[PDB]
Amino acid sequence: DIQMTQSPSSLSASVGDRVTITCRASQGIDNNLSWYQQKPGKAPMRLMHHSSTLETGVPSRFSGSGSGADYSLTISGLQPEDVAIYYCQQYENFPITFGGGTKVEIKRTVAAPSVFIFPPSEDQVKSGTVSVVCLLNNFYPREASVKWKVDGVLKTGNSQESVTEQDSKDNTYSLSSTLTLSNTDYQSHNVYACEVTHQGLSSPVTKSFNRG
Amino acid sequence: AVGIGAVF
Repeated sequence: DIQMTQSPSSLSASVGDRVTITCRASQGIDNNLSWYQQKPGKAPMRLMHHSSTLETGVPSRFSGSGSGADYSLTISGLQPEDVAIYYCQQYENFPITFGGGTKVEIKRTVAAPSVFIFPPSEDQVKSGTVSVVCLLNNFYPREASVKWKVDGVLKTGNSQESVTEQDSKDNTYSLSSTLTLSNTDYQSHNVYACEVTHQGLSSPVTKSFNRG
Repeated sequence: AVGIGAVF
């Protein structure tokens, strides 16, 4: 069938920038092309068809161009709510095929994370396994460093991190680091801390708690 | 064309 190749696979740009995404088909598709936008957590919604014909209610900052096998989607003035994956689609032939997608992220000013630490409840303690949670809330850029400290020694073997998708209003991220231990190991130690370094922080921030 | 581009 017709192969659709999108470029770039990812991009980041500031609000108000002009960004361009390209789609190359393995053969000519005679302008039978659509562009779709998929916001985080949502179904895709079509921006335009016939490569350049905008759908009702689609903001004018979106435009399409191209011919033959080569097409482009331009966002003239990226907005904070434009965080999304964008897909091209050909409907020249069956089967319908889509491009691989282009993830669009927003560049914005540095924002320091708000750091919180959550000691396990004692239901957790009764369970056999304990999870200590460190939350980095509403920060930019995505890159951050989280160190776990157990009575002052570093414990990084049994932690795992998860990061939200970029927020569609303030363009920040949030991150969880979860340290998983046995109950006997957890109750054999005394103070637990998470230490966060980020571009927005003048000095590393450490949040701590005393077991018991 | 096919799909949304089909013609009858």
